Amino acid sequence: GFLSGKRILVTGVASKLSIAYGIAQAMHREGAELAFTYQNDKLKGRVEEFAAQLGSDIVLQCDVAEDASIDTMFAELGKVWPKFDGFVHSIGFAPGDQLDGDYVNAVTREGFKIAHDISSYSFVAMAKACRSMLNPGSALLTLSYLGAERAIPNYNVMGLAKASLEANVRYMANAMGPEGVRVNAISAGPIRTLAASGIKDFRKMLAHCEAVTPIRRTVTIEDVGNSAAFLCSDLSAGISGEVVHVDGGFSIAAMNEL
Amino acid sequence: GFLSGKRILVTGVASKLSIAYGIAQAMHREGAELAFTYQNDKLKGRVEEFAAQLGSDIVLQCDVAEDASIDTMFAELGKVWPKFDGFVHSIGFAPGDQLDGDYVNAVTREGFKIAHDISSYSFVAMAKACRSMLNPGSALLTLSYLGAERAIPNYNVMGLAKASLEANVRYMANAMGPEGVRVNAISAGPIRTLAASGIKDFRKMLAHCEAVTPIRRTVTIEDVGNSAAFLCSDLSAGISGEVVHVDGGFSIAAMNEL
Amino acid sequence: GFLSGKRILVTGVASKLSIAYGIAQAMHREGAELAFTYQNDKLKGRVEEFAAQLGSDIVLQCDVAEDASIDTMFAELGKVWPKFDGFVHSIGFAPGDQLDGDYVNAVTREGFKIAHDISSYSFVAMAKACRSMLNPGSALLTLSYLGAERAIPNYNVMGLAKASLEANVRYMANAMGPEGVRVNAISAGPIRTLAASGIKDFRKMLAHCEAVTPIRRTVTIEDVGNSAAFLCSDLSAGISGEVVHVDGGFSIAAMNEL
Amino acid sequence: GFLSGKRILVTGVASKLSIAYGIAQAMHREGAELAFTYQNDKLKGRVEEFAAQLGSDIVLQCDVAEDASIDTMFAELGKVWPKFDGFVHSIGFAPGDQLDGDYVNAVTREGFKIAHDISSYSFVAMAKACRSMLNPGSALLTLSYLGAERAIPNYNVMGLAKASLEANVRYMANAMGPEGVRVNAISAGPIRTLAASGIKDFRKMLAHCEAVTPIRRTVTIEDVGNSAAFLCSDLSAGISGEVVHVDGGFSIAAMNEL
Ligand SMILES: NC(=O)c1ccc[n+]([C@@H]2O[C@H](COP(=O)([O-])OP(=O)(O)OC[C@H]3O[C@@H](n4cnc5c(N)ncnc54)[C@H](O)[C@@H]3O)[C@@H](O)[C@H]2O)c1
Ligand SMILES: NC(=O)c1ccc[n+]([C@@H]2O[C@H](COP(=O)([O-])OP(=O)(O)OC[C@H]3O[C@@H](n4cnc5c(N)ncnc54)[C@H](O)[C@@H]3O)[C@@H](O)[C@H]2O)c1
Ligand SMILES: NC(=O)c1ccc[n+]([C@@H]2O[C@H](COP(=O)([O-])OP(=O)(O)OC[C@H]3O[C@@H](n4cnc5c(N)ncnc54)[C@H](O)[C@@H]3O)[C@@H](O)[C@H]2O)c1
Ligand SMILES: NC(=O)c1ccc[n+]([C@@H]2O[C@H](COP(=O)([O-])OP(=O)(O)OC[C@H]3O[C@@H](n4cnc5c(N)ncnc54)[C@H](O)[C@@H]3O)[C@@H](O)[C@H]2O)c1
Ligand SMILES: Oc1cc(Cl)ccc1Oc1ccc(Cl)cc1Cl
Ligand SMILES: Oc1cc(Cl)ccc1Oc1ccc(Cl)cc1Cl
Ligand SMILES: Oc1cc(Cl)ccc1Oc1ccc(Cl)cc1Cl
Ligand SMILES: Oc1cc(Cl)ccc1Oc1ccc(Cl)cc1Cl
Ligand SMILES: OC[C@H]1O[C@@H](O)[C@H](O)[C@@H](O)[C@@H]1O
Ligand SMILES: OC[C@H]1O[C@@H](O)[C@H](O)[C@@H](O)[C@@H]1O
Ligand SMILES: OC[C@H]1O[C@H](O)[C@@H](O)[C@@H](O)[C@@H]1O
Ligand SMILES: OC[C@H]1O[C@H](O)[C@@H](O)[C@@H](O)[C@@H]1O
Repeated sequence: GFLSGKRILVTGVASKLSIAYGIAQAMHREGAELAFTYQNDKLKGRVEEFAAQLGSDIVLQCDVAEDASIDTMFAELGKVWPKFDGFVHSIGFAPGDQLDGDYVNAVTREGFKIAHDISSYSFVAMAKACRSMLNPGSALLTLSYLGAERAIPNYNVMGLAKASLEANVRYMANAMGPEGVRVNAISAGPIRTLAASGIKDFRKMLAHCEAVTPIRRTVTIEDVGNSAAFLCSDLSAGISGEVVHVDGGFSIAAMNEL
Repeated sequence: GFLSGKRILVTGVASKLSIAYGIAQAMHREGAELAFTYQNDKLKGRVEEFAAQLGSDIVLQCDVAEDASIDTMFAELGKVWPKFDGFVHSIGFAPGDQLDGDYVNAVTREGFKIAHDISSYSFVAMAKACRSMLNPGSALLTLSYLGAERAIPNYNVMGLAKASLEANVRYMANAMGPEGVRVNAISAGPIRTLAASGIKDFRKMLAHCEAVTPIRRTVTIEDVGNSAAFLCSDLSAGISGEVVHVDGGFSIAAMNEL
Repeated sequence: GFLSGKRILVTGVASKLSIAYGIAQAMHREGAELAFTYQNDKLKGRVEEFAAQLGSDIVLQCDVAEDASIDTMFAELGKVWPKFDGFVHSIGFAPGDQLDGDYVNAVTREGFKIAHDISSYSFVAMAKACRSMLNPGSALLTLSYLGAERAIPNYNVMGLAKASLEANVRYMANAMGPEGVRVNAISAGPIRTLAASGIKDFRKMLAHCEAVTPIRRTVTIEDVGNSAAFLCSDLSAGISGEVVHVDGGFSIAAMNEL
Repeated sequence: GFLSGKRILVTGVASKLSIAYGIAQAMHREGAELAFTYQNDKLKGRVEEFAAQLGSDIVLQCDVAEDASIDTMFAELGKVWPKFDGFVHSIGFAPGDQLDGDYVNAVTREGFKIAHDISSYSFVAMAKACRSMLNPGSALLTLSYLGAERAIPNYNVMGLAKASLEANVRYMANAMGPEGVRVNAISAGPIRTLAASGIKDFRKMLAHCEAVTPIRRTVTIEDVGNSAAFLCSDLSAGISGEVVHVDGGFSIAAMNEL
């Protein structure tokens, strides 16, 4: 496959519906060697089993709210992969009260702080902690959404955190390019995942998107996985600092409705 | 003038070089009644005297890091202006260590937190506190920079913070529009101010911009003031959620240096 | 008013609903001296009567499909205005067969040629013909639509031509800036005009926009007129090469229909 | 390879430096069956040789200035490929006088007409003539440049033609999606080709981009070829109507090395 010879670290696998699970299956199909992280001890056994099905035994705990957890994880990874070729950042969060109802009434100083810290700062916190372990030709990838570029009802402060994340992709690509590292994002269309159930009226989003999207269907974790595999491979060597829309054309149309 | 009958609150005046100083003078010239805030006691003297030159005696303390400070300021303002027509948010900050050299090496979890809290959350924190005091026809305005959109050397985490602020403008305009309030920003070109001196090699950015901007000069606080007066008047009733470039055309050209 | 001392030429007045009529009214209210053009003799009478109400007796025929007609019109304008301060370009056309049904089936080579010649090339053709009659501080303005940025049903080849016009605004601002000229556009929301009746199902666009636009109403020729007067005045001296959205925020939101 | 089982038509091979040459070599490596077009009889011999080296003997004349030439080509293709899976459009032209010096002085009505007809209309002319020959899952691709988005010295009216082409990509994707066809573009960074050598001072554009691009090199036809192969394969099933930047990050940075 087109990822033979690469070693990639994958975050955010919580279940078989996760975008990260889809990305991991596609990368394994194309020949990558993989390593996995897990947020807390309730996820340990599920992730160890997923990793074994994909030929890996490298499974390490990591909570991105804590600098010490990130550092400890990369020091343990270093025992088996002293050098490696990049990582997939598939992590997002905001307190549940932030994501329902009018935006100005729901947002709070603490909710804004947590959303930006876990969904945007954590991407660069990981790069800082593994910078000297990355080979030339490495690639980093994160996942964003259209709520960074447009106001969407109920998405609320997560749209501000994703806008900071997309800027993070550009500043990171500009800083690390000279040493041979690329950094990009995929802006995915709506997909039913565990976290998806926390967005007020996510079921109407899905139905609507299917009706007015140019390809006339919502995208899958297999479509997102194949694009993620391409963006972390040497086939995408000419692409850096980019946000790639993997939403079936939804954002480039208007008023398809009638 | 075109602001006759309007009452507008202006934050951020720190010297006569300040962008907020040029916005206040243009708003006074067009007939508005004004009110001013000051960050701390070191700036109190100067702001009281500037307010007086523009015929105002409403000058109140406000540090937007604190929810209590914002609430107290608006309760005092409510004694003389029970209802009013909007405000100008001209406030930004990040720790000095964040703005020099490689972005991945300089950024820290706490530097990111402060930059986003003061430069982006504070705009929506003021709106929450005064929402029921705004008349039909009101307008809110904030100030952004091209670093939100492109990676610029040394601007570093302030670029991410400005990206979060421009998304804030979109989400606020969508939430407040139905009750009759508009929300926009000006993306200003580089101007020599007190805060500008904190950006490593600011003087070089300024020199480069003068030579390649289409109008062949950098913009002034008078240019920004006149556009701010327009965006807070009824003349701009058809504009909301927009980021307007007031940089002489710098962002729309490439390779004029050749 | 803020246009006192300026001489501006206005094209495109067809009737009292025209966007150009709202622009002329707003500039007359702000003190400008005006001059007008008319496409054919069937409009001659009306335009002479519209000009007379606004204090003008400068009414000249001009068909922008022909280089000779533009040159003759500016040579006649030169007898009373050898020097002037800019013009408003409010002209668009595509053959009727282009604007109904599937885009790929409807577009033709000649259909495409005419739409781009009249809606985009004519703006720069008028600039070439009066470049040495413009005073320092002059401003040019044109009108665009969201169809340049997004695929909209039935707008079809006009969307490609507006995309070409918006690039034209950037290339003209970059070339003419150094001698003292600014060039910009307004991207207006849908408004009921004579030309508007040529778009298949225009009445549905109108009602849809009214319900999901942040300000909850469609924009008027007075809203567009006031923004146009600002953009051709010295108040907007810091703005060039820009496309300003005057659509009540419609373009920055998504999925507002609940 | 990932294009096994697909049949793709390739336009635009002029020499071994051509972007379409790199695209052909990469699609052949990934298992596609190919067919080629040549503009006129001065190119026939060399394109026949290049095709033979990639195992193809399907080589047909096509000048996209003429509807009859495009129709005859698709009728001849139909004798060996009744159905096929998409095409690559790598074609552009404007008269040489258009690309030298100040844009407003150089552009003419005829120059503008030819630029838009050959660089933008031709993409949709080809789609109209082969629409009933495309299998479900087909993909169409064109090549654009940052001149569409920003004003660049000397590129002049080509920048307006590329803005029209990018809008053409959106309108094509929206019309053809429901029947199973995707349409995208690659916005490539500068590459030394025969056509590139017609732009005044191309040597300087190339050197400047090399120094300030985040990856600190200019892109190759192999980089572009690999991204083109992915975009015409089922690996990119979730992407349509998109303009993918393959310029090493050049467009997302500003003021590097200053
Ligand atoms: N599902 C969609 O429609 C969609 C669309 C666009 C983007 N996204 C984004 O894609 C990413 C993946 O989300 P998903 O939809 O796969 O949901 P998911 O619930 O399957 O995955 C979210 C993951 O975030 C991880 N996470 C949260 N906080 C963490 C912390 N402090 N430390 C370490 N890990 C933490 C969780 O463990 C979980 O595995 C997110 O960034 C999300 O915003 C989702
Ligand atoms: N100067 C430029 O070139 C430029 C260009 C684009 C945008 N901007 C932006 O314009 C705005 C104004 O900056 P300026 O250039 O006029 O500089 P300035 O130093 O004159 O003003 C900065 C203002 O921020 C205020 N401030 C900081 N922290 C605060 C806090 N916790 N509470 C209350 N007030 C606080 C200071 O008191 C000061 O009045 C900022 O948002 C800045 O990012 C400046
Ligand atoms: N009405 C809308 O919703 C809307 C929204 C956005 C942009 N626009 C644009 O605004 C401009 C003004 O249109 P309007 O809506 O006021 O319509 P209108 O029908 O009132 O005006 C169109 C004008 O085009 C002029 N025109 C056409 N061909 C010409 C030629 N060859 N030479 C000289 N003049 C010619 C006509 O004479 C007429 O005055 C157009 O560019 C249109 O695309 C309209
Ligand atoms: N080289 C670059 O830096 C660059 C960067 C971005 C985009 N592009 C674009 O890539 C495409 C390919 O150009 P290239 O750089 O590989 O140059 P090239 O000179 O190798 O190829 C140009 C091709 O255009 C074809 N062509 C011109 N007029 C035609 C007509 N009437 N009918 C049929 N074919 C015609 C020629 O035959 C030639 O094969 C163009 O669309 C160009 O604008 C090139
Ligand atoms: O970003 C998302 C976008 C969509 Cl459409 C659906 C789910 C998303 O992902 C999240 C949303 C909210 C929270 Cl609390 C956590 C995550 Cl991971
Ligand atoms: O955003 C700015 C952009 C420019 Cl070009 C110049 C000054 C700016 O303003 C700031 C920059 C840094 C800090 Cl710490 C605080 C502020 Cl107010
Ligand atoms: O561009 C427009 C956009 C809208 Cl929403 C409504 C009217 C428009 O203006 C035109 C539309 C079609 C033709 Cl043939 C001529 C013109 Cl002036
Ligand atoms: O579009 C291009 C962009 C670049 Cl940077 C280099 C080459 C390009 O290709 C062309 C340039 C001018 C003309 Cl007349 C025709 C073509 Cl094909
Ligand atoms: O500990 C409670 C919460 O804190 C956050 O830092 C984690 O990102 C989140 O996933 C968890 O629900
Ligand atoms: O003369 C017929 C047509 O020609 C076009 O050039 C004009 O723009 C249009 O208004 C008229 O209908
Ligand atoms: O104490 C340091 C700082 O904290 C504040 O929140 C900032 O806005 C800055 O102006 C102040 O100096
Ligand atoms: O013959 C002059 C020109 O006409 C064509 O339409 C072009 O595309 C170009 O390559 C040819 O040189």
